[PDB]
Amino acid sequence: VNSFSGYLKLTDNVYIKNADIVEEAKKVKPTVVVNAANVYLKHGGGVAGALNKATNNAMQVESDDYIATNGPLKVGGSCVLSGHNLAKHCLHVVGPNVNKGEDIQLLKSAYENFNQHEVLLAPLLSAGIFGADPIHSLRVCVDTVRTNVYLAVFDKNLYDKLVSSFL
Repeated sequence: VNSFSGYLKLTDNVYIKNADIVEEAKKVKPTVVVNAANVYLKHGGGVAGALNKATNNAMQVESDDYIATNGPLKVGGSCVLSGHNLAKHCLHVVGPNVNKGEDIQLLKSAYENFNQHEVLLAPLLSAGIFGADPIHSLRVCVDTVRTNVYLAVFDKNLYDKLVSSFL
């Protein structure tokens, strides 16, 4: 049993809800929240900008020190950092950004990072300002992630479309 409430069950392991991932993290304090990161961990906008704002910029401070030490992530890669006031840990995952011309096949590699964590609160990778089709992102998620993933979809319209169209 876990703390996640109000989710629709899509599969054995994948759950979805219309929710603001920031407000959901603040309520649940999950072990892992996933950030929709870029390779530079520059948390300017989208999910990353919202998560970072909710930490009062402490996520960005920690991320800048990580990059200074380790250099940029790979597209499809991840790192584990603090979850600050939102979660125990934040898994920063880099999905391909279609608005930069990155290979959408890298979306499966991105979701494979989730399999290193038994339970996660996450957004749909490469959705929103990363430019991918969220219906495709949900299909890759279901077909790739084997651990228990609770997906937060900010937009009610999109949430209803993802559910209605789910095979």
